[PDB]
Amino acid sequence: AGVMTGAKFTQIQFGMTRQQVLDIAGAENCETGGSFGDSIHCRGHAAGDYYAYATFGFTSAAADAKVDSKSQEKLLAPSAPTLTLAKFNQVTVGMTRAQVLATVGQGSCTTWSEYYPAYPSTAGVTLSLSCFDVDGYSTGFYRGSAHLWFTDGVLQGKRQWDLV
Amino acid sequence: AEPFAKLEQDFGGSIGVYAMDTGSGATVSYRAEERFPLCSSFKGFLAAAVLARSQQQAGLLDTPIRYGKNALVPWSPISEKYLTTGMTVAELSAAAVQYSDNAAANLLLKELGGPAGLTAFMRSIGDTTFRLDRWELELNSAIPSDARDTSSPRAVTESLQKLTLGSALAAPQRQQFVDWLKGNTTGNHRIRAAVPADWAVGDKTGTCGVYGTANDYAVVWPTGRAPIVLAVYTRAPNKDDKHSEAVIAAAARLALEGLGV
Repeated sequence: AGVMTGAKFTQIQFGMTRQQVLDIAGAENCETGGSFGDSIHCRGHAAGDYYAYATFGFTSAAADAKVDSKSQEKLLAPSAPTLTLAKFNQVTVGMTRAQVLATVGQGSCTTWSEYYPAYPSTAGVTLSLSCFDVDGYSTGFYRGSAHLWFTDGVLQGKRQWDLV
Repeated sequence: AEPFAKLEQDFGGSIGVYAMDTGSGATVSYRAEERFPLCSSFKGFLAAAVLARSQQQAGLLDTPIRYGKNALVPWSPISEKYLTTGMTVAELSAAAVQYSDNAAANLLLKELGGPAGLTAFMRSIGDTTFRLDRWELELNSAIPSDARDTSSPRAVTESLQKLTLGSALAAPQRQQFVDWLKGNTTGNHRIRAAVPADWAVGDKTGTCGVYGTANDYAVVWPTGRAPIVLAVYTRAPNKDDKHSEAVIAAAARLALEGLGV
């Protein structure tokens, strides 16, 4: 069944148990404990100076705990990357997710992290998007990307690297 | 020598190697005085600098660091996950060394007075070559002939030996540094790929992502022999030349063969 993949990441749902996560990701791809505590971290192929990866957080250390957090880098590709430095500069704190997407491009972004601190409640949801310019998603070494972050669906801040 | 030249020709760039057998004193050297970009390999020395500072600042490693999302940068597997609770200086150091965590490395650089602070620590152990000039991710540009964020294979190896096997760190700190390098997760296709599976290795990798530029340095403990310390760095003339882990591992095999191991 191979390494961790975007397909597997998408198959995994908020609310799943530790065993359901391992069964989908492939236990040999995953680790827990150590630097990750009681989260489960799952590796794909080499990229950057590390690996494409997913990280799954759980409501507690309990065995019956549920997935309340999904993070990934380099597992999911943006469908149509059109972010530019100019579009980045038009994004403003206080924008909705919808407003941000219209500004940076509807297919420019993937979900870097999504966390529900009150799971199963969606109150206080925090979200990081990773957004890319036309050749920004690669190898794991991006040619112009941005991080856009939200709380309760409202943009809290933004940062970019190498945009033009 | 001839083998290194052939390997680097196939690669389409330049390879830098320096290896020392701490038992015999033998060495192997190819472009060992030339500058190569450090990339993320600077993070091992950063952890060592943090350890040295803890010798003069009680409780440093246990100090909790709080940060928000503005501190995040791509390739930050550990720090991204602990955002809501913060991480200790020790946890940041483990993440920077073993997972090449970017935001963790920046947080630690800030603790040490930035790139200049790290460079000053390296000067303090007698390394006159090492320079860190920028932060993650800008330090990865790897422009040919740019001296920013570079060292030489010999300087890397000499400093690595001082920190892991010599007296540059006090004993407890030195063991902690060794333990972190031994637990690195990013080096399986590099120096570790060049040696028998029963030899213990601690290493730190670097990968710039442009200009064929990547590297690895390591302390290797062959069965029944004194440790070997070595560094393998690569670079290439075109921005779109890709690095090759196999080339790093091959050069590592040549080095060990060169010391007769």
